[PDB]
Amino acid sequence: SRGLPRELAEAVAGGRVLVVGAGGIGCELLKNLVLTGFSHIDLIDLDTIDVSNLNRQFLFQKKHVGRSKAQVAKESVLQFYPKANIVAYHDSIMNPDYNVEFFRQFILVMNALDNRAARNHVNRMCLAADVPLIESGTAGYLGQVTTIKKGVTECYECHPKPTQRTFPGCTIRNTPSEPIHCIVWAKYLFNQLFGEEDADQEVSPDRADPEAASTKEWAKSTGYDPVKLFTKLFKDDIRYLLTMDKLWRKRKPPVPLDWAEVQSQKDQQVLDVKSYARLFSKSIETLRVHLAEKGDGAELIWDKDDPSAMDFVTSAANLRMHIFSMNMKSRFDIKSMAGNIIPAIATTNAVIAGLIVLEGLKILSGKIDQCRTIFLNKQPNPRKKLLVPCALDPPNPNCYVCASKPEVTVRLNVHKVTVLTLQDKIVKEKFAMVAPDVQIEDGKGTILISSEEGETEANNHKKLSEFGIRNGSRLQADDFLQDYTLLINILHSEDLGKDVEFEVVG
Amino acid sequence: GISEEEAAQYDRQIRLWGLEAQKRLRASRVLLVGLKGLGAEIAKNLILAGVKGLTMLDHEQVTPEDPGAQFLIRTGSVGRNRAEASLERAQNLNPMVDVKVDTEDIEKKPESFFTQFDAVCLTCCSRDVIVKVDQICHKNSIKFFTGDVFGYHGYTFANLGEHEFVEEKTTTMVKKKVVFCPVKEALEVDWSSEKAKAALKRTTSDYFLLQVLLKFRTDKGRDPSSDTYEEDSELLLQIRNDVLDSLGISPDLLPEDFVRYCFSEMAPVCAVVGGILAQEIVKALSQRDPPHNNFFFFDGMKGNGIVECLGP
Ligand SMILES: [Zn+2]
Repeated sequence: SRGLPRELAEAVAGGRVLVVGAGGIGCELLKNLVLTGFSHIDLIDLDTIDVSNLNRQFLFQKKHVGRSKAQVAKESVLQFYPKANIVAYHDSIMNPDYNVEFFRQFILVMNALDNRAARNHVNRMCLAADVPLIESGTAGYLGQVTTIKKGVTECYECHPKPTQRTFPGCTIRNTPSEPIHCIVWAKYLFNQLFGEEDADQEVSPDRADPEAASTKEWAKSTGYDPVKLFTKLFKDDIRYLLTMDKLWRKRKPPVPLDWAEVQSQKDQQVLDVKSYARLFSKSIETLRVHLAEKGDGAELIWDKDDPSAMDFVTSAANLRMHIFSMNMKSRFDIKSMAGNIIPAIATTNAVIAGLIVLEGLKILSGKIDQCRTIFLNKQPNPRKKLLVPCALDPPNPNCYVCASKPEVTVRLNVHKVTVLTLQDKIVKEKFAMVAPDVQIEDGKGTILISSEEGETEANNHKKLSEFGIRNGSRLQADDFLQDYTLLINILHSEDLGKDVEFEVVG
Repeated sequence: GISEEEAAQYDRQIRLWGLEAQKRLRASRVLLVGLKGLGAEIAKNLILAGVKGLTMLDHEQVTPEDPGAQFLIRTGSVGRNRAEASLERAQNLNPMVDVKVDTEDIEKKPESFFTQFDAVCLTCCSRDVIVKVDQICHKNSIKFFTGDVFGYHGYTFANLGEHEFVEEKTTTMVKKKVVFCPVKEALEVDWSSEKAKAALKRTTSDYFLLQVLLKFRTDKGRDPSSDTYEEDSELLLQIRNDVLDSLGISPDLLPEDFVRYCFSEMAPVCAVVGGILAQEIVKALSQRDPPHNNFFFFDGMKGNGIVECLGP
């Protein structure tokens, strides 16, 4: 604290720093920051404390289960060092109130989130503000730390991070071969009944399958009765799968179930078929109480930690798993696949957080030349290095974010894709823009999407071909919140597949 | 047979090292001396790990030279015992771990005191204390660990004797053998051979830095401080000459500017070393992953975490 080079210790005690997220690395980072000398710290996180979090996030206890991770963290740190100017934000970093002017307050920004969408945003905010970003991530025994500064190093999106698997609807509900396909179907099933009605998440058998030739309105008209929804979802929808004989020539598709047939005949233990049908009935009744408190058609956001929500997905995925002759898996085994649970321990977070402040001290010393990317392995490599350091790479000249004039090329069907698909699934989802502004390169500035509310809602249903968009049409996408401008080249293609709406050349 | 309150708490780590290795960890008690900068880090992620009990031992009293260097000590605890002032905070990290506190110094403990501990971790001890305790632990098949922090540098040592663990690759389950050596043999290496000279070039300089600092803690009852830097470096600049030649090694093998990056307890260096050292304690009590044999040297400046084996 006091024992540091005097110019370095002055920059720490006066400089302002930002922590994005109070998760695993978040708690260890606040500690190492305060015990080093950092007194001006801003912490922002939206999640709340869960009983599963207090094994590695020591700033929280069983007393604080339910409260926000940001408010409790500010209270817990003011105990061992009350003279700490810490500002706690119980908000999302994606909120437009945290503009480039807000990010430019800090001399250092450090990431502590797990999802790429928010990390892509914080990456683009720290570039626009030209404030160094220390990106960090943990996974079991492994962890990584790197430094991002505009014009010096490559940004978070200079290289494509590994994307998860996405299975098409024709494979999810018509030919589910892996146990994961039943879990996605159960997560689909929970969304149709007690969640927001999604289009691509249909659980009913698909009739337009290439290998071939409302559910919620019925769910709400049935009264959410467990006995009735069982027979319709597990036998009738399977019998309409038997209507289509073309798929079943290759593999076996038995067998439909029956509530009166199977019910009469430590989460790590795989139960029988008679038990999962009972938890399916129990889940509907418990989720009907969680839905009765809500009003005006309010939905229920699925949570992996929610017992009633977990009991439904586990029982529904296992019953369908037994339906399609697949060997059923356990509840403890499926909770890791349902909610994408990343196993994390306190030691891995502590080691990574210590490396963050060490890299931060080199940034505040002007020693950005000495900054390194550090890998925490599980066993020593042939160089006997458990912590492997390496130099930072220069910015990628072909990145679509931090380059001079980024310019992507999208291949899609112009007469099929709507403008709403362009806004949500293309510009905001794939390209991770928060509040986008898209116009057509044609001299007049044909406005497709506007940042302000509903200025372009009359265009969402319209197809892209209704605006003269053709093969080679150039769209200028702007996210002034991120101070980011992207040019989208349009290529017209009709040979993509009925489950593929677009694709990027790369 | 764990309760339901322990299943939801340790849920994220049971999915990492299994349930059986967690039950082996639940029935373990660890002895930790040197409740300070590094000791507080080790004690934290050990009580969170889920051991049965942790005994924090430290004879030195709270000196007003670590105002925020330790987070287990609330403000204004000068004059109180360092282990007692760290009890209430460490106990709240996990109510299912009875955190015991000892006041008598580690030197005046009989051999029968250590028998109740499945593992012992030393911190801020002189060489003679580290050798004394490791010899006692190796006599009674007790797992021995030690480590310290100096500026941007740090080290961890482990001695488990004949330690059999269980790794797996493919799912599977494989047993292996790893034999450690007492710390006295790892600190005094015969650096005169065709193998010894050839293996010396591949050895990190933090090991000889550890020798110079242990010799400093031996000659004077404290590590070098920032206030005495004015000529604590000159003593360090002469211990490096009067020790490296005693082992028959070139003097400038350890760089000369080392007296500027190993002079205090830096909280980031405590979390890194404390996280690695405590993880070696967890995988040892559970007898699961292969532990590091037998040193681990950290360099916070270059970002190096080198695992050395300098026993034989
Ligand atoms: Zn880039």
